[PDB]
Amino acid sequence: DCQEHDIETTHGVVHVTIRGLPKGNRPVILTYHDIGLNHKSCFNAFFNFEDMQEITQHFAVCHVDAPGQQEGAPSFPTGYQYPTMDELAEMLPPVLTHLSLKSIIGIGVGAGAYILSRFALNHPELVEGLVLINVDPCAKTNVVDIILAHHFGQEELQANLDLIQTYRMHIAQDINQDNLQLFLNSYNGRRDLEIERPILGQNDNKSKTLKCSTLLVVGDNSPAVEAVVECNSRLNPINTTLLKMADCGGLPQVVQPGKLTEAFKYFLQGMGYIPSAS
Amino acid sequence: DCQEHDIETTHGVVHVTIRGLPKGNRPVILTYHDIGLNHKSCFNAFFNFEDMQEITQHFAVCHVDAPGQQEGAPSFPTGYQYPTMDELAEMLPPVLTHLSLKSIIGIGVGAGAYILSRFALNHPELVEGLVLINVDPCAKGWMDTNVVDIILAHHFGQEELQANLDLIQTYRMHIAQDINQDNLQLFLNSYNGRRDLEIERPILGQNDNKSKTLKCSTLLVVGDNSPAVEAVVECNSRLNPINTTLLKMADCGGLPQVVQPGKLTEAFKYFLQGMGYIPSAS
Repeated sequence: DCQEHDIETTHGVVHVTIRGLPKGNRPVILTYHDIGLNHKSCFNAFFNFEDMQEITQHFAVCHVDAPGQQEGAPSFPTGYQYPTMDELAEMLPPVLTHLSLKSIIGIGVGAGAYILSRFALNHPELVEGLVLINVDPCAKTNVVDIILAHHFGQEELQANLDLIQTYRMHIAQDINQDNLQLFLNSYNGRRDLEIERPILGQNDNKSKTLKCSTLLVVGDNSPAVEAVVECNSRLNPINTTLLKMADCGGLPQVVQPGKLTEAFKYFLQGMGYIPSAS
Repeated sequence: DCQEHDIETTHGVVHVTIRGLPKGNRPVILTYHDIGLNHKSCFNAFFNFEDMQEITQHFAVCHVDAPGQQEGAPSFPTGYQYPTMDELAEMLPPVLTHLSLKSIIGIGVGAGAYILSRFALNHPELVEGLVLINVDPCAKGWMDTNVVDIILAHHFGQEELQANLDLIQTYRMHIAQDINQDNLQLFLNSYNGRRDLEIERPILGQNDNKSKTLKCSTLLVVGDNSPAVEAVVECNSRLNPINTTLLKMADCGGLPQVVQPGKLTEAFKYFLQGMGYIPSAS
């Protein structure tokens, strides 16, 4: 059923986790986490949710842990040349090639969102759709207090509820505090996606945009509300949908997995997959 | 769902592969494999069987890979002190500890079987039951070309082996390619040098000079055409018939988990049923 691979790229190694088994005329669900998380902390709560298993049975689910961000990853040396956000997306075709994966339905959060997008623009042939959670297509004391600051809204983060401290502990303990610095640094070094909404008559600016179907997701109480909204205005509305989730801030995948599973289903039905929908 | 771990022991690292998540009370099914195999080669065919998924979903399955037997394991150095079978069995307690596992239900093949049994004698509090496939409790007595040819003989009966069926060739290629040929020899060496299990059937009249025997429920499994049959039968004779059962699988030889898995799943169900697990049959 499952298998974990350590795949050799030209930008070093990337640790993946295949769950389920795919068919040759059916795609794979590739996942990519945000800064401070891994495939387990980021997605597994959402992915092991009851409503998802009905979906996931039909499509094999592959979870990509970023370089040094996989659990039990050794510390990267001090002067290691950590792959840049753009380079990370350069490492994604090999992952598909290694596992003879013809195409994916991407699911990414924040940095994972950006990296899946870059990849989708670089290789739109290999990407069929994108769920882009809390995506920011523009550029930007304690590293842990910085990532929780990116993840959750001040009210929510200040309130330090069970979620806040739970994931505060994950970041702290689960993820390499050396490799996490280099992955944060990388994300922080990200350039503008430089995607503009197309015009039917004629384009005022010759800017490429996502050809594949896109579901943008952001909590009302998310700090990424403006950034996901910018992105939407810069994306082809014929292929894009914007979901603003109520009573939700950081990690809407875990905060509201019920609401998000329903949308992913509606989204997937739209492409032609899970037509029966139980 | 699944997770791999490279677990530090005092006898070095041991590779393991956890699928599902277990609670405190219910025990986590533990596998240990034979020489020239790994958890993948040995168990995943059997474990991924239809009828098993019904049982295995309900229990967690920690697949242990032997030192330097896990896929993509680097060659050990020339003079590397490779853990003895007893030392291999001492690596198990730290694994339960590392994964906050309370107890296990062991499944072992060949070396796998012996290692779990040494563990079960060391720590009866940790084992609730054992299924032992093609186990040999007695010392080899063959101290001395190609480990692969050696290993094939070990796993498959001469009559079976003479035919050269798809399984003999399939597993002949697996032993060659799957395993680092440096580390295999050492694991083969380590298994061959094994000592007598020192089990003796008790007598009900009076204590049999404080005889030492397994205290957990046991199911010994062997194919009719297996070369291990009289070793397993000896083992059985040396064990408590009250807490033991011997399963002779008809029209079957080496690797019964791979061959006739439906039958073994059914047997393995009844085994689990005896413990008080799986109240209703699937």
